[PDB]
Amino acid sequence: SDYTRRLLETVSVLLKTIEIVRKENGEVAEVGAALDAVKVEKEKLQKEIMSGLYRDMRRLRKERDLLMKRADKIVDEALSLKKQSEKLLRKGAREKMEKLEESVDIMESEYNKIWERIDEIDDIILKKETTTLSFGVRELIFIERECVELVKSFNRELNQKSFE
Amino acid sequence: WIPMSELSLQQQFLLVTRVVSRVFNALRKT
Amino acid sequence: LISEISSKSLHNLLLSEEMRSPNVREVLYSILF
Repeated sequence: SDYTRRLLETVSVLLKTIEIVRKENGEVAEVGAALDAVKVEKEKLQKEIMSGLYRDMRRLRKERDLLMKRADKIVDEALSLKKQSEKLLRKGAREKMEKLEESVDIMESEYNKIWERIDEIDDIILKKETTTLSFGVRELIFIERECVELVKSFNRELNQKSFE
Repeated sequence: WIPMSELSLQQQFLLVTRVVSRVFNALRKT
Repeated sequence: LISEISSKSLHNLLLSEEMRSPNVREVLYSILF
């Protein structure tokens, strides 16, 4: 939101440039410098936007990576305990089989909540993609096109002025 | 997205010229 | 794919102002060929 406000301040300075080059016949390269300043500030702010976006998707993808790695660890534990149960069934220790199947039940319950957090991460990164791209960069592109169309209109106006 | 198989000749021109303009802007800092 | 989404958000298609069918596009592409 403040990105749009600061670019609005920049294009208000650009309106001041338009005013001064309209009043005392200012240089058109001053308007060019103003539009290029709006251009480079929009560019660096969009770089800041992708920097923050890449920072938090790196954070959340690293958390998702940690959690699927932990899910791999838990299913590895499940496989290990299943092999222990299979080898123990050939011996006859029923008192430990109950503990082992309880250990399988608890890891399955944990794995379910692991998948829940996976699903929570995925929709959150999707929303982070949607909202920021739908508002910030779009508004900056819109105000860039408005400022360049205003500059083009004034430059063609001065073209008419100089040809008369 | 609105995939690539829905645009027109001038819209495909704007797509390809945006691609080559990104390549240009990447190459003009050398 | 760093600037591909920026290219997606950049492109100005908001005004259509065209006013057919995909097989028509097929024969147009073949005719252009």
